[PDB]
Amino acid sequence: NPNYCFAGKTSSISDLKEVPRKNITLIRGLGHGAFGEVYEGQVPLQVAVKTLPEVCSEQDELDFLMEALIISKFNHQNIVRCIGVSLQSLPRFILLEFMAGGDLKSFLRETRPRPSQPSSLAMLDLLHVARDIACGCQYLEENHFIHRDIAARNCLLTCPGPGRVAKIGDFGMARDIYRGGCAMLPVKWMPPEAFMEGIFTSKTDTWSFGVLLWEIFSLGYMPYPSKSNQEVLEFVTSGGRMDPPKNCPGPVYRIMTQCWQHQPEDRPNFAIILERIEYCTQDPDVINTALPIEY
Ligand SMILES: C[C@H]1Oc2cc(cnc2N)-c2c(nn(C)c2C#N)CN(C)C(=O)c2ccc(F)cc21
Repeated sequence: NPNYCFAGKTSSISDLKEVPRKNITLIRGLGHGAFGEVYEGQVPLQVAVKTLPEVCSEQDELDFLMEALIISKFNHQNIVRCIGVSLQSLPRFILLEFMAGGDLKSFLRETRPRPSQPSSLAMLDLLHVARDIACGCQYLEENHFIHRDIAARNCLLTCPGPGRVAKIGDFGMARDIYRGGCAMLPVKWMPPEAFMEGIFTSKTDTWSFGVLLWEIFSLGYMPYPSKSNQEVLEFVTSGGRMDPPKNCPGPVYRIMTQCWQHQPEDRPNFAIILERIEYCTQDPDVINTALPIEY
């Protein structure tokens, strides 16, 4: 059975916390992917249940196992907790911290300020989400883990309302690479050396975080609007970068453009990104900036 190494320790399937199946109740579907369903569950501990299809390959099984190992080994407030697993019964379960706010992309789109609720969100809310995820990314960086797929679709929120905390909630790409196709690669989140050379470092995630920042401050738009993957690949390789999201303060856009420096050595590490995000939250002219209310 497969092993996983993180920090200075090596772990095994036998290390995962197995929860007896009889203690687990499924409540409702949470919007299931195209491979594996996700449910709200109870163990009365509230959890999210990620399932493995009983109709799957040998590699599917091992991928599912690896994901559990990866998430169970992290210990940070901005990475979702793994409650445990139920692997000895079928279909197999991974039990995660329940994040009632859902994924970040849907949240941003669903919670955009509107004529009905014109103050659903403010600039400081967006800066706090970005700070939360940057804090998770800094943890990964200082522990030498490369996520490879930092994007709003892979972040979750503890709740819809003001006290929300954002966390990285999916590690499927890092799992795939740890051991597929061109049209499935998230090229719109990738730096040139990543999609040209297949070189990944912590500065890979820095670039992707810049794109996440744009997703956040655009309130859930798809990156490079109207551009296809190949067009973006050629655009970015030639020095092209996204314009500021609508109403985006200059100090915030400046963080994005630094994350997108062509040379990875010219891009900030996450300690520096965090310092700059914090300076934005202190600037009244940033946080007093009104977000666009779409009619
Ligand atoms: C594995 C899954 O985890 C959770 C999903 C949810 C809550 N808590 C956890 N742990 C969730 C979602 N939507 N809604 C309405 C809820 C609720 N309540 C998002 N979703 C369907 C996903 O598949 C998904 C997407 C991204 C990601 F990073 C992890 C996940």
